[PDB]
Amino acid sequence: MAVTEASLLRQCPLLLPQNRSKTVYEGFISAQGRDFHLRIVLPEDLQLKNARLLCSWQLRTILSGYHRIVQQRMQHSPDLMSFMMELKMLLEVALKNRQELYALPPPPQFYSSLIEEIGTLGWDKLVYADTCFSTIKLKAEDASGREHLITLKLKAKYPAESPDYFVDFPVPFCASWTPQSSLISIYSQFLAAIESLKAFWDVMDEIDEKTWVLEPEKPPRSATARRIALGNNVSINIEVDPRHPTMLPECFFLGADHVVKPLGIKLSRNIHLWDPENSVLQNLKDVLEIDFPARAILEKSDFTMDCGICYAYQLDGTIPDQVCDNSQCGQPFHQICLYEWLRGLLTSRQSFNIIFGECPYCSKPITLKM
Amino acid sequence: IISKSYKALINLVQGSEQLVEKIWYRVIDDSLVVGVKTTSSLKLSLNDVTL
Amino acid sequence: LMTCSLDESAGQKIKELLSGIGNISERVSFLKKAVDQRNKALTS
Ligand SMILES: [Zn+2]
Ligand SMILES: [Zn+2]
Repeated sequence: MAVTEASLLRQCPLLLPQNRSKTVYEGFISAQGRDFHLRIVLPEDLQLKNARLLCSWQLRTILSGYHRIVQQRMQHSPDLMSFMMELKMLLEVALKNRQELYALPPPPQFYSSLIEEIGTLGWDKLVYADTCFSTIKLKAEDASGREHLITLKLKAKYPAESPDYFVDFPVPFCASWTPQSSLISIYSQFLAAIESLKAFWDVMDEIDEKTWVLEPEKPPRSATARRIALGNNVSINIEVDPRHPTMLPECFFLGADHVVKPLGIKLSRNIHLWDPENSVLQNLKDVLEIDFPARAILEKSDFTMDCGICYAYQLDGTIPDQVCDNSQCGQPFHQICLYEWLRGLLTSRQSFNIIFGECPYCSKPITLKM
Repeated sequence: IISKSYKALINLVQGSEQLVEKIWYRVIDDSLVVGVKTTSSLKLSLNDVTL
Repeated sequence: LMTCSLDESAGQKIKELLSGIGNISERVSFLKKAVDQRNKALTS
């Protein structure tokens, strides 16, 4: 209403005039499904310039460092109405900042229905449930016999809204959540995603066993790229299509430009002799007419395969890739290091987005293409 | 809260002595009959009581 | 006095805690409704 006869009641139901002259209000105020005590004494006239506002010690806790704000609000505010509008708006603010005190579940729906749906799955599956029961984690197997996990995060109403589903594998996971759908629904969807990659995981596990994988180290299930090493100081980075894994991947070569040339040239000759009946490795060995070494890691445990400018591996994602076109140096470097070296020196001469210069260690012509 | 906030209503309107001893009720045929005895307090020579 | 140095069965225990959740949540709903009572009695 316009008047605070009716607008006071309509906005603050729980404010009851004790004294005849409507001068002491008392009782409660509502606030985010939370009612609180209040005892708000006015002077002999209706003036908020002078007013006593006493509280619950619970209310003093929630009006922490707004004691002055509300003291301002009392002296500058016209009516008691407007004061209460502000004191509500203000509580809502205080509590939404302190938003780490809230959230009781509905026990008749939740705890049981969750025990029911996990019974629907089976008890062998569950690996983790948080003491808030908010997170759980579940297990599935591939036809290969590989463990694939799924993390769920649950809301106050699990069956109503979608649970947040987190899972490693690289193609984006889609869960058709209805309020009728359950843990078993999303579990079947999870098995469907596992099998679409079933050939893909086998091709990747095959590469990871038989070849010197370099540049994912303990790869997740999310990795589609696999930097394999071959001989020493040349590498091949391999991105595979997860739906056609046995099929020909986009592959290319890092290292010394005199070593990469015949390999690229023989890949171009023999790329038609790729066949998706064999594995990725059993096609690459006959395409490039090579073998792969089995973890030159343990014998070459310190060959200093570090930048030899900055002496670190892993500068900001980058790898030692740029090398010397020389048998006697073979020293790897980084894009950033070799560029900040060859630009700094006099001798260095740049064509467009290339710098020709001298290798730091051996002073032979080395080329950098940004 | 309610107990006090109500109690205040009574203080609006007022601001001890049992005037009426006791209440009983019988029934003749179709005919509810509530009744009450007084205390020496409520004089009907001076006051006009209804029920 | 004591000194502390610091650093089937599940079948039935699931059910017993579920009975507690039933009992507890039932009386939670009961106290919620006594709250709506008091709240109206207060409004009017
Ligand atoms: Zn470097
Ligand atoms: Zn060199």
